[PDB]
Amino acid sequence: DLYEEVL
Amino acid sequence: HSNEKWFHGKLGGRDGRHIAERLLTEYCIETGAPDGSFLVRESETFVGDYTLSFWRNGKVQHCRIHSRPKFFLTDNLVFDSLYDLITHYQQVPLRCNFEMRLSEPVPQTNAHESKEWYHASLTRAQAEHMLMRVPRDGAFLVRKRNEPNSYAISFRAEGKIKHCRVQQEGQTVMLGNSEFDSLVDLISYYEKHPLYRKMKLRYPINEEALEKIGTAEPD
Repeated sequence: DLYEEVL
Repeated sequence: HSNEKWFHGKLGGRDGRHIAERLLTEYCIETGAPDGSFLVRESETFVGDYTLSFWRNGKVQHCRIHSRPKFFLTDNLVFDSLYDLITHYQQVPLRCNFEMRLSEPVPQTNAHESKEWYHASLTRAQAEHMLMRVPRDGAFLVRKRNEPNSYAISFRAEGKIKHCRVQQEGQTVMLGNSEFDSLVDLISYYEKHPLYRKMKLRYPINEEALEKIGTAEPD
């Protein structure tokens, strides 16, 4: 995945 | 009136009536908005005047607001400002050959377009090029993506450039599982709370910013 996950 | 939720300014030139109808339809069908939900825009037929557009059971109605500082719907009731005209018609209904009391303002979803951190045309490679010339963690920009209603926050963290996808989902914006009213609200939240690890959005990056706090070539 090219984009970071935000939680 | 400029910072009011309901003031949309110039929409689009003469396509503003259709844009206002679309904006009201989108807000009203999405949120289950009541009749009288409205916005004010610059008139495209009567230059210098304003147009009040409001919701009426699935149909959008438009009313001319004369600006001579004298603001008015009817030659009988004149106001000093647009705020006073709107506030008065939120408590007392306006009449036509139906009666309508103004209710909830339809806010703008596009206030980000004037922000120093926003780029309407910027590639993933283009953002990485600009951010590699700013040797500060927390340097960031927001760029429009190729999908409609999609954006990316490009930021500098741990010496590298990372990207986050932001989706405009109707009348709100989503960043993972977090929800905000708008892209401006999302960015203002992540300037005070970490977006990635302990990194907050600290340094808004545009061309003006690069000549001041940037290097000539990337790292």
